[PDB]
Amino acid sequence: FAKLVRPPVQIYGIEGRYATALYSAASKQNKLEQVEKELLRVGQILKEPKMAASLLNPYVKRSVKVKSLSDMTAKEKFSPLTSNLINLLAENGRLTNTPAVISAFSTMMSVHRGEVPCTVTTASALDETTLTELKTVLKSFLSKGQVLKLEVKIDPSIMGGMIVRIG
Amino acid sequence: TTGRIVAVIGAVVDVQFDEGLPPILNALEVQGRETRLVLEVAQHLGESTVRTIAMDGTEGLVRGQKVLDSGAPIRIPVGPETLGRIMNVIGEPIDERGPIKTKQFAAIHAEAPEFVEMSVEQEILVTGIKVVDLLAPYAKGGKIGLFGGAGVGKTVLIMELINNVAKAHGGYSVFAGVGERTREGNDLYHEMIESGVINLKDATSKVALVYGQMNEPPGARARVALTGLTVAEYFRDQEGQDVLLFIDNIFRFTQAGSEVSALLGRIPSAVGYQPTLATDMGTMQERITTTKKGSITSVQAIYVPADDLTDPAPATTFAHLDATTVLSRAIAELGIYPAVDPLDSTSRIMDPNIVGSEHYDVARGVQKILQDYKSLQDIIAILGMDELSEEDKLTVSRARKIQRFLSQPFQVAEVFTGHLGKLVPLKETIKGFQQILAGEYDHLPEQAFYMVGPIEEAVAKADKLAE
Amino acid sequence: TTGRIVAVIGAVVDVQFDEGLPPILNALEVQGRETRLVLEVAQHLGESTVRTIAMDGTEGLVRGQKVLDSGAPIRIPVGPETLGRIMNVIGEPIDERGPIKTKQFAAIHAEAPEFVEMSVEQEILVTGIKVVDLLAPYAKGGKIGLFGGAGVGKTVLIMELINNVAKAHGGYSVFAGVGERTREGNDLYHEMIESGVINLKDATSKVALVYGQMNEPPGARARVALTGLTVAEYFRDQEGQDVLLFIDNIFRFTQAGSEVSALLGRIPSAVGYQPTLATDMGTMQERITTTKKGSITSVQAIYVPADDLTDPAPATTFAHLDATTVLSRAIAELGIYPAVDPLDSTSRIMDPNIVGSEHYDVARGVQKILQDYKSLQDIIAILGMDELSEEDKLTVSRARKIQRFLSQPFQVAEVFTGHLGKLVPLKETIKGFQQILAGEYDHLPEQAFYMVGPIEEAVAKADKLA
Amino acid sequence: KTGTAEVSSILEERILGADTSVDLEETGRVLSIGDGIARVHGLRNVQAEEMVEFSSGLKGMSLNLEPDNVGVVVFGNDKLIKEGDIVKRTGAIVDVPVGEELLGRVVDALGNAIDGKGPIGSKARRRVGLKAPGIIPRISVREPMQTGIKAVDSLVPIGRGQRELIIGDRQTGKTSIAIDTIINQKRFNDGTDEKKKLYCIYVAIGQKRSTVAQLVKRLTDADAMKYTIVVSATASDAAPLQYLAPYSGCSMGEYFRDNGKHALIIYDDLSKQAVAYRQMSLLLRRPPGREAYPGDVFYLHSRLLERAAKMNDAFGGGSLTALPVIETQAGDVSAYIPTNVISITDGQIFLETELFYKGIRPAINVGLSVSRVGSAAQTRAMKQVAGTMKLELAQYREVAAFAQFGSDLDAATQQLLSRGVRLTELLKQGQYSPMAIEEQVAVIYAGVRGYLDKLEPSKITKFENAFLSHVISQHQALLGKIRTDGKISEESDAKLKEIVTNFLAGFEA
Amino acid sequence: YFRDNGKHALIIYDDLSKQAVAYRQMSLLLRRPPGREAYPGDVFYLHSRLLERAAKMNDAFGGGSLTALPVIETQAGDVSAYIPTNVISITDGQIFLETELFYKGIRPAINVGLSVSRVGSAAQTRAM
Repeated sequence: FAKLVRPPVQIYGIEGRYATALYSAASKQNKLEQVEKELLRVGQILKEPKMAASLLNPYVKRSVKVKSLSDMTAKEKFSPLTSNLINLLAENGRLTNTPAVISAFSTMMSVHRGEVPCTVTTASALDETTLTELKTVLKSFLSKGQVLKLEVKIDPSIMGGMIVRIG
Repeated sequence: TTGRIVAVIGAVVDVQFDEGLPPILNALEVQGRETRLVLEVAQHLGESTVRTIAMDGTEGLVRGQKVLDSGAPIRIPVGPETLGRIMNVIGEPIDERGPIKTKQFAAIHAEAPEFVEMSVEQEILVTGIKVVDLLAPYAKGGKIGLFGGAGVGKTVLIMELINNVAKAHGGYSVFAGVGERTREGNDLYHEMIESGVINLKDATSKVALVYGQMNEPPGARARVALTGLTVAEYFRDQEGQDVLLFIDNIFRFTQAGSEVSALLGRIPSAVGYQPTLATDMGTMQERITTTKKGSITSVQAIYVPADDLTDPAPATTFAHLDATTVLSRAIAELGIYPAVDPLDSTSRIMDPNIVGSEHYDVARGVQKILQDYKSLQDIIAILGMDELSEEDKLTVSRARKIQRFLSQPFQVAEVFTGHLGKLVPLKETIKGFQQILAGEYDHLPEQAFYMVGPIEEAVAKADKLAE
Repeated sequence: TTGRIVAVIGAVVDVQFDEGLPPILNALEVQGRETRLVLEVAQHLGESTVRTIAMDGTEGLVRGQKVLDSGAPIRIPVGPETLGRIMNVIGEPIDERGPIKTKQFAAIHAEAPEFVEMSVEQEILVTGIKVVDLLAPYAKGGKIGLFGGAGVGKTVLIMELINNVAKAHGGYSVFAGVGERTREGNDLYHEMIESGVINLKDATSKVALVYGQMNEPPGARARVALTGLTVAEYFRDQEGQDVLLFIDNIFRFTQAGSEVSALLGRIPSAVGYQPTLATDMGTMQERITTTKKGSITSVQAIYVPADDLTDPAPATTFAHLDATTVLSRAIAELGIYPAVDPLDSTSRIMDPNIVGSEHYDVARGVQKILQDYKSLQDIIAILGMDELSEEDKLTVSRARKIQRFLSQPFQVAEVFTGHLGKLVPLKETIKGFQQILAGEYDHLPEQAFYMVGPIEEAVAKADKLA
Repeated sequence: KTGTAEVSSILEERILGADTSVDLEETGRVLSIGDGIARVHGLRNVQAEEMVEFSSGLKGMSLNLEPDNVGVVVFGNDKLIKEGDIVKRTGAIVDVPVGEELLGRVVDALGNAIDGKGPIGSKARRRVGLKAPGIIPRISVREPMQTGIKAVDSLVPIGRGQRELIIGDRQTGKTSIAIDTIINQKRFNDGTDEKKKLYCIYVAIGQKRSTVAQLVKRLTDADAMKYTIVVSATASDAAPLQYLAPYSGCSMGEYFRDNGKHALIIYDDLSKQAVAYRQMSLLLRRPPGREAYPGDVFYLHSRLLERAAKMNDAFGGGSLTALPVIETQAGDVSAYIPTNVISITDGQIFLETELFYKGIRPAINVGLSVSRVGSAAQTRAMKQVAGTMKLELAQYREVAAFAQFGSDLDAATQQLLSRGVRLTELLKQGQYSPMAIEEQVAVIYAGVRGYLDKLEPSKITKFENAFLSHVISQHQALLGKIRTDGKISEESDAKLKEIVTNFLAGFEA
Repeated sequence: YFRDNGKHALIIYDDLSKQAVAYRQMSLLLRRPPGREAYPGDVFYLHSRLLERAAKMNDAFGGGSLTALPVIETQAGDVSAYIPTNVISITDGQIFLETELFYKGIRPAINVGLSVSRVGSAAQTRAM
């Protein structure tokens, strides 16, 4: 057994169970950002076909997938151990899943713990702070060109039906 | 250790503790659950999660909610203080008469005695209801199964039974009303109150009551069974006694076991029954016995699933049963109280090797004859009477006398009987039946033998009816 | 190619080859498993992993371990020198008279022979068992499905047939002890030895014994069928012979299969079965043939699972049958040997041309009366027989007599019965039943009819009874 | 992706590069535990069929070595353990300690005592995994063999090696039936030689401790217990334990066999095993099949039972006579295991239980009871009376058939019924009443020679005792002889008759 | 091919019972679930459709016909059986034959009472 690091995000299983591993891995040593970043970099460095979807053939087998993606951490220069967990997604086919696993991981720094608004809100963007919708108040109360095709129009809708909804 | 609700799919609460996952069975207490939320760990599901069963009804819960493990299985009050008190499963006074002052707690699991402790040869538990004892000579520690027409004063009999032995021989009784109708436990309750067997002025009402009525989780209701066991274990070992464990219904328990299984994701075998139906049974039944310290004689009320008993479980159950109470509404209908089915309420233990050979013979002779009379009714039914021998007549009458002699007045139900019940010292009983069999009274009215207590008293009643 | 034990989950040995995969059914030899441990490639699981089945025990075996493909499926020695030697499935003594030498091999799969190759005609062979002959006489090259009994009857029956046959027919035989009860084969062995049909001074018995005992893993048992099948095809065609294929009991194979499909993590079927229950069977049965280069007549013990034939599996089985002996345990209980379901004890080629019409008609009559009677017991039971026209009562009686007369006791089980062994030439038979049908005899008791060979003896017995 | 361990601590170091590592090769950590099936991660270099040992000291068997974990069936309880737990190999498959100083001992299946005479005096261990012998090793059962239940021995003529089903419903002393059987062997064990003796292994499966307690006590009392192992996995028993017990027995009986000995294992009762095993399968999610049972329960039983045999001399001549028990539900025998067992076993003893209950002791359904085996299993002596008797009973039963009318038949048959009744009395033999054979054939002889057919049935038995006591006193001589000859002699017969007449004369008329 | 090519075709399907078995098997092997009796049910659709392909047409189609004589072989007369039930729901009759008659020697051995084509009794023959 081990220390179990459940930092906000956390995929709540669902194949960032590695992420949860790695949240405790990351957290151990706090190579948090490094690896967080490793992962970004990696992220498309992999995710493009470029040797990578070729290597994401099934048909190439971990005979040497273990010897070329893995040895793409070798092929790359990342891997402070970040390949090793690759080599696991490697069997565990999670490579195709990874962005999201990274997402969950990241989000970014304190960004690790974001938030985007909704109900009557129009607004897109994360929240890194403690108490909030101070900032959101001051986020709206920033610009005023603004959208409502970036979220809620309270307009068609909220109460646009309601009177109707009474009759 | 605290765990977090990770999943609630019904009362399967999957809890993730990032903190120790103790052994299975551990009662966990949910933090944030203002009514006692026992979770019994059911699985260590793996990856910091355990599968639990709420032993209670769920609501309000949030995924993540904090649960603090009680670090042991469910522990319950054990001790005298239960006698004349109604506890629920968790032990909590569903007497609703404030708490019960115990100190001795027990985790409700317990085990089968380990082999050496086996008092190797059981010995008759004396029912003292002549007939009862006779035809089913129970074994101290024995499992008695009760097949039976409900509420005949089923309960009356039971009450009476408790009375008859557990008073007489100072034993104790447990009634674990499992899955029962709250109403029926209620009815009973007062009925005991009424009987005085429950005394409210004494919590040494010869029965401790535990009820786990049909409204708890099946397992929970099921576990009320363990609870009762745990208590009875207290009285046997600790109180050195013959505890009587009156159980209603072991079936309902059974169903309950099976009920969780599915949900437990199990493949619960035949009839849907838990595959572990047997193990459940075994382990509990094996908990029941006669220790050297005493007896837990288990009197198990038996609901007739599918009006059948070959329903694998009862079928199995038979293995555990050793004395069978088939109650006869027919005998009742004849006004005969005892209303027992005689020739089916039997005890395996019945032997001459065992339970006296005399007793035995008398019994077998009796059974035989009772059956023989039984035959003759059929004959006579069609053939009138005294188209046949007077030996048949004699026997008929004797049988009938014996029959009547089986009828045993009843002791609190002066209200029903207009008589007072009586208890019968064994030997005179054996003797008793033999004597009638020996037809040594053949000039006394049989109606005398009706609602007789011990055979002398039957002689006494004989006299009075003989004017 | 060589494989790694990657998982042994039961005797499903999951092997990962880090080399080419050969086809499925390539036999893999567990290295370190001198005790010839064939694992049969079953699946290409993907990623050069195969699912295999061990046919021999699995213990000690670590995951990792090395298995070597023989580059082919199970190939086993084949050759006549086996005729009077017992080979296990892997074509190896269990005669234990050391090993037999054969210099011909076969992979235990033969394939369905093209249609044209068939001896497209098969013709009444006989057993001397009245009942059998009557209802279901042999043909020539046909597979008979033998249902029912233990060897209170069934197993007995087979044997008895054997008793007449290898001898009487020059019957070249294969005995396939399928999921065999070793013991009986042991007994048998000595008997065979005794009998000299297994003659050991010349391993040219009428019969090669293959025993594929229960004790083997399912996989082993499952595969012996193919094997035996292979042998007989060799023996038929190659060795020219009039093969008899004794299977006892193909059911136990079936049983092995079902378990296996399951174990293969695959869907079995309804009742636990297999989807391919049929196709393996079908294909096996289709491997079986009497081409023209001899005959494989199968005498198929088919243990009616739980004695329910309704059971789709047997239901299927029937398709492959061309003559059947369907017993009646029901009858058997009545003491009876031979005890049959008469109304499906067959040779499909039941015909007044094929069988003579005398037989035929008699048979149709018999089937009729007995059936009618069959209607009637039920009635009688729900009544008495009294109401029921006395003539019928007569026929009923006769029917029992016919029954009793069908009852045929055997030599080998004079031993058991305390009652003489019998075999009956057909004509005397036709006559027999025909006479009872003529009902003149009627006056004479059932028990006269019971357990006889010719009715004549029964006539004798009747008098003697009187 | 989703197997598991992807959010364990498994991955959690494998991330980092597997960091710090030990076994998972020879020990494993309980990946998950539930159902007494410890999915144990690791153990990876484990055998096949390894018995493992738990951190809680409990046993398990590594049945399923899956590519990721070992599904280890636990011979125990996980209320006594928890997750991640170290499973340490024993390195070894299942063997059981085996030893004959277990004769005079009651053990649990693990081979540990439950006799509480401390440790086993066993020093050997022996595979429970042991193989069934070969064809040739086995050799035919020329032996007779007894139960002391005359009726049984007679009509079921028995040999040593033999697989024979004890079949009937409900404790009739179902177990009693077995008990007497055992008791009789005592004299043989008080007799001589390994083959003129049988070592009893009473594998008690699912049989609640209470059952045992008495029972063992009985054995104690008889102290035939001395040549007896009782392998007991009672009702309580963890299913693999319950399951295991026969296999355990399987090692032990073959042992004896292999120590030349003629052993008797009473597999008591496979019904309970089967249930468990099926259950076990199912708990593994491994299927059922027909009747909820997965089909290699047949294999089970084969596997188990094939190991019971009568060997030739090269093979120590050995025997393990297997007396399996199945208790029927109601003669429900398409009931897979009955089906199985019938075909496996080399006859079966059907009891018509009602009769028992009607009082018949013995209560056999003889008609169904069978030894196809038959003749090899019997003495000429017996053959002479019994041979005939069975047959005669065949008629008695046959004529018991047509009891609608009654004995208003011909005398023979009227007699057959009467005689039959008589024979019944003779075949009724009290429980706890095993006899030696010569007396038995003797006692049968009279009645079968029709002598007792004067008597009213009750006096047959009465006679029999009385007669017994008579010969016991006097003609003890003759018993000596009969025992000697293994046949009944003309003389002996004549004398017997004569005895009989005297006895009879002594008896009343 | 014939039918529509005016001709009158006869197909004897001997036997769909076996067909279903195969198909189902095939399905199951696809892991694609069964249905009743382990049979998935669109073997009905399959067959129904198959049998829907049998027809008697008009003249534009050459009067075209394909007459279908499916055979389903009962197992212990188990009409109940899925496929039999199926077919029953599809059919334009069924001819039940009973063995018993066959055994009587009664050959044809028909179970006439059950044997039916209602529809057939206008596609017949004045003579008859």
